[PDB]
Amino acid sequence: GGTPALDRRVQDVNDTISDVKQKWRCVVYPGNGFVSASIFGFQAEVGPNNTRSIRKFNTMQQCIDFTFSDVININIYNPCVVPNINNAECQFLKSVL
Amino acid sequence: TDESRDRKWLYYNQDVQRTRCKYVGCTINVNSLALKNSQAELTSNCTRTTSAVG
Amino acid sequence: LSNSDRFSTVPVNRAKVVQHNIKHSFDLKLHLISLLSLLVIWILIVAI
Amino acid sequence: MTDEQIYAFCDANKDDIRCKCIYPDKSIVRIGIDTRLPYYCWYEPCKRSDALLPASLKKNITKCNVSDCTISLGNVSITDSKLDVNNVCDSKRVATENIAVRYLNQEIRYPIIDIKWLPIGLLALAILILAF
Amino acid sequence: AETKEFKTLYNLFIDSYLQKLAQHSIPTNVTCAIHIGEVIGQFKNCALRITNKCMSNSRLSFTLMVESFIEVISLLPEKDRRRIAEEIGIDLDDVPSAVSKLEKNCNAYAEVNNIIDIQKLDIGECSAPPGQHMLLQIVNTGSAEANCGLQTIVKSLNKIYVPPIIENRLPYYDPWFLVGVAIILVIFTVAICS
Amino acid sequence: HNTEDSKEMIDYILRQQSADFKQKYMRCSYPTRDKLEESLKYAEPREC
Repeated sequence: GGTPALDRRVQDVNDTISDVKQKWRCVVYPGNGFVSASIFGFQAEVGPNNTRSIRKFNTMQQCIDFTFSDVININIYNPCVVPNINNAECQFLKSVL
Repeated sequence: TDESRDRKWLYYNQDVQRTRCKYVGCTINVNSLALKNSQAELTSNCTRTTSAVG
Repeated sequence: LSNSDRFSTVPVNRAKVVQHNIKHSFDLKLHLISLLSLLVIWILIVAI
Repeated sequence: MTDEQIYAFCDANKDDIRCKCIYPDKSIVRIGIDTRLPYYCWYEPCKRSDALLPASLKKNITKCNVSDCTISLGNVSITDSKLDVNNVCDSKRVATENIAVRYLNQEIRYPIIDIKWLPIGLLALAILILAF
Repeated sequence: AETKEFKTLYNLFIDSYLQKLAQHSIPTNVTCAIHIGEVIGQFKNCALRITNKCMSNSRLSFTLMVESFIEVISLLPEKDRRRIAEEIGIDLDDVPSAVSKLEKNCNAYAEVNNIIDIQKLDIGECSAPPGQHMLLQIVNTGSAEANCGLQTIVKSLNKIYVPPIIENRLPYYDPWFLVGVAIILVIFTVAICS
Repeated sequence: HNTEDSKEMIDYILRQQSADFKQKYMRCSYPTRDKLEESLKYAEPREC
């Protein structure tokens, strides 16, 4: 009986996060393929002048690979905060979340 | 800043500052516990951590 | 984390723990006791 | 290492992943502020094991999403029972009816009569001379 | 004695509700407390479990409570599950994410804070199969109305009949009478043979 | 004493001090720009 055996030596990101909105969730972006998203925004990449530009994935496979690998998302782009534009990107992020 | 502690051991400035402080903690207090062939277990894991328990 | 050291990162085979607790434990010898009691009864009733 | 050494080292190398949430971009800080969630509670380099953090960052991360729930029992008296006060206020789920078995390193007592019986037992044998 | 918990309908409901609360746990600034003046337990295998959850969102609390209750009565017979449903005040055909009669009845505890104050508590008889214990829970939540729903559902599930384990072992008292009679009758048969 | 006049007198006395006294004993009351930025990065008072 009892609880199932656990291997803590392998780390799960979903174990620590208790809020569904904080977990990164790859979603379909009508503007360009697919892009990672969360309450903090979309995962971004370094620009030429240290700018924030959201990554674009042609297929769900690439989003699944990049989001859940061992790499760390240093760059975060939030359309509702960083530009403060509050354009359709902000509404899209709100609807996804 | 404990109720069990006697206030003669604190200065008056410490005594007046004892009741006006905020404790965002997670505590268990039992005044008395008489165990007769029992196995009590008072655990309080309270800040959000990994759900799975080894 | 006041009980962090009592939990093991590696999985625990609790079945093996119980098997070892039973292997290395006192053995009430009911078979030997019953055989000796039967022998005592037979000797005290029939042999004597 | 001390906090001043931490600051000097991280100013020497400001792009190192090891020190990225001690000196994060203003973008991350203001995203955290505008979400009502401090950045050091969710930003991945802070969660990193090898990341170096000063005293202030540590004592502010230690208050990340901490709840305030208390249990105040009185005079408890239980006999032949089990008391399980959980006071659990997080996503972690207590393992109910999880039998915690340890290694019973039992030490088997042996049927050795106190050897002070050795003289008296001899006396027992001696009384056969009464039957001769 | 480390014994297993004897699973029972209300215990399953409480544990499922607690798991759902934990998996939707959200930080809150409200103080939730349990204060019991006296706890008295004098019967064996009467396990006591004081779990202190509290979720400020009481609407989601009733949603999860109704969901857990529905999943619990998914194994009962149809007539019994339905009649217990109207007894509690929950309708299966209604979505759990809807206000039911039970929630409306228990909204009368919205003004009071989310504290559970018991002046004195005593655990009654707990008849359980050997190797298992009867476990009683005192669960707090982030609203007194969610608590209202909790105890009313717990009482309704307690209203069912579960066959009890009957103890056939006789009370034990030191039997010197038997050995005395044996010695006397041994003397009697010695005299008879002689 | 914990009155208004007592607090004003305390502030007056502590602000009529020399540079050496403020540098040696009153570093908490006069934080540097770096500490001000660090406190702006946080939400609790700097003194915490």
